[PDB]
Amino acid sequence: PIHQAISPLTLNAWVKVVEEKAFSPEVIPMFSALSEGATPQDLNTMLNTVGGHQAAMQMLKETINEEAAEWDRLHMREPRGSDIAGTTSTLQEQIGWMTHNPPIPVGEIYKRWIILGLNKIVRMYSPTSILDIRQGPKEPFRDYVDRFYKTLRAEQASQEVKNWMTETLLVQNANPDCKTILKALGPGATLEEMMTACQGV
Amino acid sequence: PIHQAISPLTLNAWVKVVEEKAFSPEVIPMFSALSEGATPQDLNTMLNTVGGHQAAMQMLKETINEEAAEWDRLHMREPRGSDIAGTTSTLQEQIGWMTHNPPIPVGEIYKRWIILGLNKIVRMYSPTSILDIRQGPKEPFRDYVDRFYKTLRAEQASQEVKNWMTETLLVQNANPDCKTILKALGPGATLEEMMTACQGV
Amino acid sequence: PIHQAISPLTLNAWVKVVEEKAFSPEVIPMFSALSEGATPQDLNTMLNTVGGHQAAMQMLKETINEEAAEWDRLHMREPRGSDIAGTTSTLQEQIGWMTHNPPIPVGEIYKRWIILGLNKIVRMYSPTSILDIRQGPKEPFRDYVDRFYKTLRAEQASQEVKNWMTETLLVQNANPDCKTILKALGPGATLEEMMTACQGV
Amino acid sequence: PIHQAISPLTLNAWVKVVEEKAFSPEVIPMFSALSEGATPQDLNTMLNTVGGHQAAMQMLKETINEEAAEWDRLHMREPRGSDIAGTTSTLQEQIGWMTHNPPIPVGEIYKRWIILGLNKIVRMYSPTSILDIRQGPKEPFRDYVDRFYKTLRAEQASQEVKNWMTETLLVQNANPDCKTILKALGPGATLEEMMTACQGV
Amino acid sequence: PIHQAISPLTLNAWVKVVEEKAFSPEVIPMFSALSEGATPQDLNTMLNTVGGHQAAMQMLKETINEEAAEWDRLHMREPRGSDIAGTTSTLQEQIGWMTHNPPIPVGEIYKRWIILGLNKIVRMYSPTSILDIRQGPKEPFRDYVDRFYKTLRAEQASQEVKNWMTETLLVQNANPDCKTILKALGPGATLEEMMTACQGV
Amino acid sequence: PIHQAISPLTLNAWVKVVEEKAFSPEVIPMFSALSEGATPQDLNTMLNTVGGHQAAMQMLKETINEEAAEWDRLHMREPRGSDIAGTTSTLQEQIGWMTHNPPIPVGEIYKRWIILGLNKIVRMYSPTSILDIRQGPKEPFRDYVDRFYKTLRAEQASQEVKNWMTETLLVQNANPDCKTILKALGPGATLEEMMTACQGV
Repeated sequence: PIHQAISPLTLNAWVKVVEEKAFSPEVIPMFSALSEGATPQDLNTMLNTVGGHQAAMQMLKETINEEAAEWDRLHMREPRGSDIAGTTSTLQEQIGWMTHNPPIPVGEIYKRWIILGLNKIVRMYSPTSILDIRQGPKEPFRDYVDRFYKTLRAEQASQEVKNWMTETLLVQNANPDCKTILKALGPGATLEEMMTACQGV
Repeated sequence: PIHQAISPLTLNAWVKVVEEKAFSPEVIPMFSALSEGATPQDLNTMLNTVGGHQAAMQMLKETINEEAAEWDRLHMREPRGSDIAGTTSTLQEQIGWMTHNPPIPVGEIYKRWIILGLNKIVRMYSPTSILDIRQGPKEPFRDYVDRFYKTLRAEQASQEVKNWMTETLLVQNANPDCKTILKALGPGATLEEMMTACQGV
Repeated sequence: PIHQAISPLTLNAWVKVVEEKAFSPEVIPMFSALSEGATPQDLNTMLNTVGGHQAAMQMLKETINEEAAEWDRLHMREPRGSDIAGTTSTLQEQIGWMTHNPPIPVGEIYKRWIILGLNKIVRMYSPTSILDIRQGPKEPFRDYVDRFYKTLRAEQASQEVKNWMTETLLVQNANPDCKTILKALGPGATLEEMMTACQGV
Repeated sequence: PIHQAISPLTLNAWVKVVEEKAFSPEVIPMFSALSEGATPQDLNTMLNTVGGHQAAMQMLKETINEEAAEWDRLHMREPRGSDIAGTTSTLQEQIGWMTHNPPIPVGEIYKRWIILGLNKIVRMYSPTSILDIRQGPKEPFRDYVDRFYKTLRAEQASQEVKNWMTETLLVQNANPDCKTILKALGPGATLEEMMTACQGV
Repeated sequence: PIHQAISPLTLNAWVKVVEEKAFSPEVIPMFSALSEGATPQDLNTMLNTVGGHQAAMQMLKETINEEAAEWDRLHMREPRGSDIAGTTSTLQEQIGWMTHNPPIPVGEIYKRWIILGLNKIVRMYSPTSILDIRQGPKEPFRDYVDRFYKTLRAEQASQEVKNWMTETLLVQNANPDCKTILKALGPGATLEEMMTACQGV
Repeated sequence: PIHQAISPLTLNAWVKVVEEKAFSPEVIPMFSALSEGATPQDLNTMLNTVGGHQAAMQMLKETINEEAAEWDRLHMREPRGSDIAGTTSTLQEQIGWMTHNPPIPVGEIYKRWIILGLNKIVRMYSPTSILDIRQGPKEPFRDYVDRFYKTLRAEQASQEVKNWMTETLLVQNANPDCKTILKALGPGATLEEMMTACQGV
């Protein structure tokens, strides 16, 4: 990235993460950490290298096409949608644009589109919905909380709904004894206080 | 590549990929990502190192000979076919040509020929044809789509035929229940909509 | 860190340590050794990458919110709490602040907050309390001391209480024979003297 | 090589290749790719490090002696055979010669001699001769071609004989059905055409 | 060390050595080879990272306290004991002292103290004393010598006592036949002569 | 070496080779390839790190003492034996001597002494003598030659004796059939000719 060719120690890491972690919600920060300040011709190389999950990678290409069309409708030379995707642009043109004054972050825009696509694909790949997660009969409370939040991390929503869900839904799905202990704890109890009060059981 | 010798951490990676991934359609982007801005005398070293699959590597040499003959018929000194292949050229001559003003991308041309050869060899190595891929009796729809597109990726064709194949052939090979659900969904349904509507079954 | 992107050889190491060592008390120095002189936008990348233990990572985010609120109440432009956390700041603004004269160590402050959060989370994750650790019937004294101190390392307290605990509590929980040998050794005996006197048994 | 000492990441790779791949015909390009622009005092270090196969490495030393004697008979100071082999020369003398104007490629000459020796040793290590390779009763044609060419790669001969062997001998050793299909295909059929016509069986 | 942060490829190596080799007498040279010209704030990071063996690492801290107290009693600004240990000093102060003219080797002093502590801890961790090592009934003489010297390496003593022990004690503990052969060899026999004379048995 | 500290990627390689390869005759070139242009204070670090084989490493120290005494008897300031060994010299003095004009290769001398010691130790560690190596009843001739030369490599002797041994002793120990075939081949037969004539059996 920003010129020098992308090192094989990065492509192998990206391929290995996608192969092993599947599309768990932690793939998105890994993608944004591996490719920093990269031209679109590097994200394309980073995306085509993924061996399996071609059906879920075409869906990411559909999303790229939609965003490119929206930018093209909205709008050196003018950067159009097919130029942001890096499929109708030369390496010299992109590097000159990224080093121009003022610079146009074509790579940054493509990275943002990929992040949107990855958010949507991971959202679909979530196994089950939050309302289906229920506390087990004999299960440590730390395990239950660390499963509930892992499920909630995949879904994305506005802070008002999520804040309501974390505060109230969590205490609703507990077993009778844990529900009584949470109720006895009372309102305004932070997560640490809830877990440390109910850690004995 | 562009002068410095190619690092062993790249030859080992290229050999290991070809040995393990065989000629799955993801080998082509890996080849184009490992060797960037490389002289033809580096692609030759990257090709001879492949241990097995010598029959499919001679076919890549036949394709190189055909393309070299076509360029020689079409046409410092003049770059002929035997000079593009790097077998009748000196390292000093190639480096001088690649640093000359204007530069002649002899390495780029050889890389393009190898990409054409790799496309043809992978096309032959595809196990079965698209029309043979049929949905199973009890099989998740995501699995079926991610097998159908993996098979379709190997074949290369014009966008008009492929667009027709992806839109219509996919809905033709489904089982009666999935075919009914797809038909009830109606025209203009994108891939994400099809999969999310039929994900319940 | 301090500009250049964080190498993947560091993110993989941090993820692997947290995955394997869990939250044993040695994670805190590992975290402070991996990220030196790093902008807050690097600690965020280092924290989001952790796959599991999301419940214990949200608690670290609650602690970050509390510390950010306290700083905001206490107080280029003024660095507020949401700016220290790196969620409402640009990379250019942070780098300029960290290279400004005089420099404001926003990254250092965030690192200190994370260290406080990590201390609290590890303190909670300690399996059992010191008073529950008792010497076994037939157990080497070195093993007993190296289990007692490992348990005591997780708990953090003022030096006066800890000095009292190490000097007196250690000799209180021994078996009758080891208690007699420690008493025969007498006051002012350092740890090495205690272990080398009682190493025979 | 060209001054800096040879990195251990190269000696380990060379030792591991020779240990694992034995003397398969792909060792020669690996040797020519690992040591580029290297002084003779580096090839000697790269040759002595090989643990096993000392009998086949002495034969490479016999070949070096023969070539050195021929050069000595044929012919700063004059580079003689014992000087090309690097056993009677100082590092300063070799580096000065390799940086002199005009430079004498003593390292290149030694590398060429080693390549000749390696060609001869691999030729001897070939398991069986081409005429012994016969198509099996029930064997895929791709497997047969990829075994026939692997055997033919070890033997080295003039292009006229090899071209005759590849065109005619290949179609002679086939089974009756494959021989009939090849004959029905007719003259001028390239390797790809032969394999794709007979791939069905 | 001497400014740049310590690479993770060194902390992992140090942790892995201490975890695997335990406190065998070869840990001391490994510690002195990993950290060269390092500030005290790097040795502290290298010491806290050790996961297990906390009891034997507190003893190393007791030794550090003793040496720091002795230096403080013995004695920019004056470097006191709590300043040598790096717990009451800033990174800027230490770097300035280590780059000052004349430079004060605070890091070197801390390294020497750690070496003294490591010598003492390894001395305690030695399994058995030299006088307990006896030659077996049917045991190769090379094995016996290579066990005797490994035990003697852990103990540290003045050269006069050790020279007496190596010359005389070694020949005292042999079996009757080996004792007769050693006696027949006579005085002034070096170790190589003893082993090569008695290697037949 | 020549100033910068020795990388841990070299110490680990040296320790791993000595641990695995034991003292096979290929350890000597590995030692001379790992440490090039190194000060004596680096060879000492490279020697002390070896975990096992302390008996055979003390013998290398005895040899160092003998060579140091001989140099001291034979003879900035004068480099004496205890100064060549690096045990009574400062790093500044050695670096200044190695960068002085004219430079004194104290490191080179120590390296040569270690090579002499390693030759002697490997010579002792050879399992059996050449005269004990006999051809088996049913054994491939290549295997026999590659065992005979491996044994002969450990022993070091003048070229006149070794040339006599390779030419005549090799043909003396063969079985009757191979002895007849070698005799029928006649005088002046090189190793390759002998092996290729007798390779059929």
